[PDB]
Amino acid sequence: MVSLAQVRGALCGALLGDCMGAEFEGSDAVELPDVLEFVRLLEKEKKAGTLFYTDDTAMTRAVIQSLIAKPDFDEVDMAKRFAEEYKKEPTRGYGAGVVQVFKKLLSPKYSDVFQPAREQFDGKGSYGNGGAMRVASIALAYPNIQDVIKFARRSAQLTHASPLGYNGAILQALAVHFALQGELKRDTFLEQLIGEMERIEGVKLPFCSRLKKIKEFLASSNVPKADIVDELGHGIAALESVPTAIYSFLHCMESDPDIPDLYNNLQRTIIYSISLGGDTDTIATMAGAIAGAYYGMDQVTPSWKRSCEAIVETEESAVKLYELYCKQL
Ligand SMILES: [Mg+2]
Repeated sequence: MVSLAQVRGALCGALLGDCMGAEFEGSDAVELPDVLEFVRLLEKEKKAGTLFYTDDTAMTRAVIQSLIAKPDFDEVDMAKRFAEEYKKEPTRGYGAGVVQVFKKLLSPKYSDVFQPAREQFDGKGSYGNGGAMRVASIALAYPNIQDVIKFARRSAQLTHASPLGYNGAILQALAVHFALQGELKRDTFLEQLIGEMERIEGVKLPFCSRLKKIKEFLASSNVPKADIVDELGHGIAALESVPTAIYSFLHCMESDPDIPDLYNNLQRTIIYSISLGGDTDTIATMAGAIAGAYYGMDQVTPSWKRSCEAIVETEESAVKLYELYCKQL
């Protein structure tokens, strides 16, 4: 049985990843000393809540409020919350055309809540990671894997209608789902994900191909960050960020010689994620969600979490998601 510590851990890990990754976003190369300096300063900062969250958390909050209000999953409700959240705080960091989806949802001219997303990228749909960045809560609320898959997909399709976008969301949700189930071995976890993605996807199995590359990298020694960036990616594309977040989580189950030992696994996961550069708040928010689900609140340290905008509201929302989970059993 999943614990409240795991549900809260996952949401706080997501929040930490967003808030701490945000300042580094877009850096083609990050200097790890800069990340470690930032962490040391953060820990000494007298004022609380100085790190603002981005679109990743804004949309996460909307997902959660929808699930709490409509526990059987209501995509119409969820789309409305996405669009209303954007309208309230439009400058949180939305990109890759996604605001056109919200503007169409807000207009009276669209009645099918999936149609705006289908029109993106000249009718091909978005393959960005915005579906995946906000999906962890689906795995926290719904214990049944079939529900996780179908609701991860539908929640993602509200904005991301390309199979790369929505299958990236499914993969992220599945990573959280399997991380909740207890102590894991890396290869077994990867086979769990590969087995599901083979069926879901089946160039033909792009996520499966990246997961197999992860397995190869974990079996290798001394893997430079540059090889991870080159082969898995650090981009806004779901295919170039969801596997990278999974790799970051699995890598950080063990010590990293470049990250001081005083950091716990979850802290290491966030630091390592950010150190890969690129889309740092989304890769760290996704890796942090998985790590939080796995290690729980015990590794969410006071000095880190107090730095984040909306930490109190996040911790409270976990209790309501946990209640949903319990009702599902
Ligand atoms: Mg963001």
